[PDB]
Amino acid sequence: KPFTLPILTLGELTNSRFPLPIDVLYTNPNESAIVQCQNGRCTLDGELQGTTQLLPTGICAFRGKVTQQVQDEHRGTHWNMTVTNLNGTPFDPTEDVPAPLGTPDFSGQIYGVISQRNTNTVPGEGNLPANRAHEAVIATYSPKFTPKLGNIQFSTWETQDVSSGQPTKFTPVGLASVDANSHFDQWTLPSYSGALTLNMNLAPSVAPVFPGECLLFFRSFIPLKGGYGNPAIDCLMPQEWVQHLYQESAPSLSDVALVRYVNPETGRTLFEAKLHRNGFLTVARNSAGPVVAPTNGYFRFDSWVNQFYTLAPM
Amino acid sequence: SKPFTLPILTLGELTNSRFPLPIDVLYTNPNESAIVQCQNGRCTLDGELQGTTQLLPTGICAFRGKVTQQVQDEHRGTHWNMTVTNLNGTPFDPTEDVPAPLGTPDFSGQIYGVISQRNTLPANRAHEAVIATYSPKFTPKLGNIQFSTWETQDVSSGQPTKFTPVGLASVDANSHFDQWTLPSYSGALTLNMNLAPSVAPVFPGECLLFFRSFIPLKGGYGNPAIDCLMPQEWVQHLYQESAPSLSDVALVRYVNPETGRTLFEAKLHRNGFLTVARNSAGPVVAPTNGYFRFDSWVNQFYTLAPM
Ligand SMILES: C[C@@H]1O[C@@H](O[C@@H]2[C@@H](O)[C@H](O)O[C@H](CO)[C@H]2O[C@@H]2O[C@H](CO)[C@H](O)[C@H](O)[C@H]2O)[C@@H](O)[C@H](O)[C@@H]1O
Repeated sequence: KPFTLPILTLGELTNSRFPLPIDVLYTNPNESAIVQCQNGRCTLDGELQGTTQLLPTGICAFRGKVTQQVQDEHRGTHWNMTVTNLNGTPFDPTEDVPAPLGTPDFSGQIYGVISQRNTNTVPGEGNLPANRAHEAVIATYSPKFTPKLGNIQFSTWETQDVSSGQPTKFTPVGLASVDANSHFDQWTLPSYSGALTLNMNLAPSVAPVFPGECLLFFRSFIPLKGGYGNPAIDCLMPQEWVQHLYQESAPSLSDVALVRYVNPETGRTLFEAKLHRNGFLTVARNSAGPVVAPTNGYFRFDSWVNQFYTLAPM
Repeated sequence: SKPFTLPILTLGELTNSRFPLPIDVLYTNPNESAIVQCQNGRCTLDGELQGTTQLLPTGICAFRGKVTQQVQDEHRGTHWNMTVTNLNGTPFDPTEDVPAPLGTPDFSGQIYGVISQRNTLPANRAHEAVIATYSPKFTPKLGNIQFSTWETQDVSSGQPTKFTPVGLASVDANSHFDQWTLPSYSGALTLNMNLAPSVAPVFPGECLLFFRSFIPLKGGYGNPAIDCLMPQEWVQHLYQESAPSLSDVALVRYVNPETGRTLFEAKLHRNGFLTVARNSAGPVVAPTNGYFRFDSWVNQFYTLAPM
């Protein structure tokens, strides 16, 4: 079964690490951090890895139930919630995953909305449940962020109107802050089971192996609740590629596919890249920053090569 | 002839094409009195997007643009006029043969979400916001809409602005939630244009089959839902494949892959919607692992096995 990529321009792609459109292709050869994100991880033959799942609505989302209001030193009102799998089934910590699928894979203050629809209905309102929603922040670096143990903590500006024991949804929107005390680092994994435990069942780190090559990312800019900043989230492959590879499950005929970024109008190749078996791209480039390319461009599979193939310089 | 296919995705692997929500259940309502003519999640079986349908899950009920100024309105809150562009940032051209910018909401109600701004390091702000799509100030086809905030002051004019949808503000009577009532995209007293066609069963005993999602509420009593004709992944798949339609009606089977058994069959119509032979309203209670598989091309006279 021939390997294929979908035919989608950057303007038709979304980020696999946060619910955002892809804005630009991006490189940063001098990156000092280990790149080991857990969302948007899929092998070329269709095996999802890390915390990766298929739903665009599931990325950095949580489902569960608030247990109670809790105490925390930080400003705001704090709440504990148990989390389930996104499909509502109980999360089994013995499963070979780092955390419930969809769990955020970076350190920071994730801003979004907590909403609730009560289980109990009220006769005075046509047997319909009561509802509420409020802005919320989940600090993934907090010792109380323990999704692999089945519960996390979120804060609200709202001081009162969050109900205990009721079905609860977190819809991610952006970051609360990227100032020094908000610990935003897109390549630092949360400690899924708490302070000082080792994460397990991780998708592997990724890196170029050929001299002169660097990782190529699909970059999205992420909204901020407040403060100064222009934060971005870089994924290895867009969510549509994860979805495509999963559907196709085409056998990988080598460890590296040669792909070309093409301008369909001219038919000309804008640059070429290596698409590695574990599900990431490298290019021959010696600079950091956006890849300035025609809007109509997209990657096309060329052939299976090997790790010694020399890419044409971007 | 390139064979027609559907993706292999359980309900738990599908998302709504009319609001950014997971699909919760399959659903029927044979006694529905409204004309079904939604504009998002519209795609022919040979891959032609229609109405306001676009490919991004992040674009559904989203807006991009710039606030012009604070304005006044009868509705509760503080109100803001915003010009809207295409979701890709290019200027929206009202002369294009679309009902409204792609992604524009296709139903009447108070849509709740978050407005965020990043100034042209830049300063930022975000606030809860509501867009009343039934309002005379909801004029996306004219290039501008109005949103309200609880926040009274800190919304900046002339700055890049994003609306991220989250749910509904209310489904009280005065919030005019009706998922089958289209907004007037050019405002009061104007006719919508370039619409995807209405859909309906034509065969006796048949009813539409929907992919249903429950939509969050900011407050109040209710259990509102949004029904789409096909999930967003089907729109994305059909667009990619562009397989020729060999008749007006495809026969599809909802299969349990474990047992291999067919749970029921349905008609998948050329314009991009499903019908089944069912005489009841409510969820289709089916195993979690089930999904639709293309069987064969049939015609309008094919008699579906009763569900
Ligand atoms: C059902 C209720 O909805 C929300 O409170 C609403 C609020 O959104 C609206 O603006 O004002 C009404 C009051 O007229 C609020 O509804 C009352 O909330 C009470 C509790 O605060 C109580 O439930 C009354 O029966 C409601 O009429 C939510 O904020 C609230 O938690 C609750 O789900």
